[PDB]
Amino acid sequence: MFKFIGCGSAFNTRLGNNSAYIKEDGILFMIDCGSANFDRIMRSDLLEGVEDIVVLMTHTHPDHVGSLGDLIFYSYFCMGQVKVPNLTVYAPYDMKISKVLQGMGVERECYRLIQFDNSNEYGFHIKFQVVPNRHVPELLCYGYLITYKDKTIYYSGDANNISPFILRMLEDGEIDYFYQDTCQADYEGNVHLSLKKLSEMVWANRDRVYCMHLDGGFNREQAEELGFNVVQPSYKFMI
Amino acid sequence: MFKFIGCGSAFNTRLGNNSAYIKEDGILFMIDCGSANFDRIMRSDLLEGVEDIVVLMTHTHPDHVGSLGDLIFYSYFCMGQVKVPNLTVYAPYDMKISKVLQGMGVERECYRLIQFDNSNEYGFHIKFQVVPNRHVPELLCYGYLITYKDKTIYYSGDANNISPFILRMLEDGEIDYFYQDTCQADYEGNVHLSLKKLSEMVWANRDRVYCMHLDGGFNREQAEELGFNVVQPSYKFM
Ligand SMILES: [Zn+2]
Ligand SMILES: [Zn+2]
Ligand SMILES: [Zn+2]
Ligand SMILES: [Zn+2]
Repeated sequence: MFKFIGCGSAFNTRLGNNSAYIKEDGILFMIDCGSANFDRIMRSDLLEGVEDIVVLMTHTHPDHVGSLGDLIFYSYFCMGQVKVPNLTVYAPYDMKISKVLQGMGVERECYRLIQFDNSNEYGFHIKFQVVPNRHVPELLCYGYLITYKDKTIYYSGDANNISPFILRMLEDGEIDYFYQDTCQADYEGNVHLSLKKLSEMVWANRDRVYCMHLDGGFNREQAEELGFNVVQPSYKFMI
Repeated sequence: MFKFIGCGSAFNTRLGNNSAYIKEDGILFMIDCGSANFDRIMRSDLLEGVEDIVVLMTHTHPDHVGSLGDLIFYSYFCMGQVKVPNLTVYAPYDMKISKVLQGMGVERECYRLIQFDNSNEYGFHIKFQVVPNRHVPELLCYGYLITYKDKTIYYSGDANNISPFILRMLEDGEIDYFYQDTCQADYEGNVHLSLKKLSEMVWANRDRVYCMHLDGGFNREQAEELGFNVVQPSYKFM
């Protein structure tokens, strides 16, 4: 169901920062807004015809929150009714997203913030359920089970593992689209899931698995040979 | 003395975020590192041959700090000796830059931090003196008087005023390069200095004044008619 504003790892900025979106009925829904991505959005026509923006947060690394404040300010000052919020951030309460934004001078008057512990929701309807994922110990990091147009989508966020319960859902056909942070590098303490490990953990329904957050060394040919899909920025974001 | 990685206002991202630099003797010195700019830097050869990075901070708006953490991580993990700090951040103590960086998961082990109240410094030699400036009520914001290769540089940061002592220095010929946040809009409570106000405040040495942080509406032809210079990204970034 998802298209991508960006799909690279933090240093692979030619693909943009990893961020998926849905645009429908004047609503722009996106997961994360990394440092590189506000400029990509502004150079595209993605915001044309958009009445309301919704941003769902996975964690606050710079390649996931670094330009959210730019987008908040732009939507507040320049979109629709000037100086009225038209962007809603959704985040787990424990992430303390407002404190991160306030550190950059982004105050609550500029956006709407909906926080939750377990789940929440936003003709456009979307639901999401938190899946805490391990990534770095410095930050609380999340993926999500997302329900949209009667499809079930798993979106890992940045993650170096997959819960056995989520794997079982995928194996049993209960996840229609499975977006997974995957990297080529394979090493102890990896903060991302290697392609090798992904191939060891998923045998069934590989055709529903989409590798994202791709590092510069990522071997797309090998990923496809194994039966996985590899995401790329949407054609809107490619020359 | 300065070249620019970017020179736009927050929404004018085709010019990049406002950030000046010097690259000399394996040292890359930059003022701020806004969200848009790590990608600009990575697409260029700016980091080629660089041994040490120094970032001086004016304030922590997203278009000034949003990708500093990306650059810290890249320099720590990918430049030179892997997992040894490559980058030194300079900031006034009151800015609390480490708390901002910690919020994005950027820990103190990944960079060197030098904080000060009044002044500090870094073959390559550079000195800076803090100039507190008004900009927004949410943040403590600063410009700087910078000494480099026997030239005196004023760099406003984001600012909606010029301190009288800095104006006098400019009028008296004591500032060689005067970089000023300037915008076209002119309104009560403006968080930047309008071109109109700049023209009312500065009469002598306008030829040493460089308008930066340019908004999408900025009238470069009018600024040049008034005798000011207009900054642009260095050709490396165009
Ligand atoms: Zn990431
Ligand atoms: Zn991350
Ligand atoms: Zn600014
Ligand atoms: Zn600012």
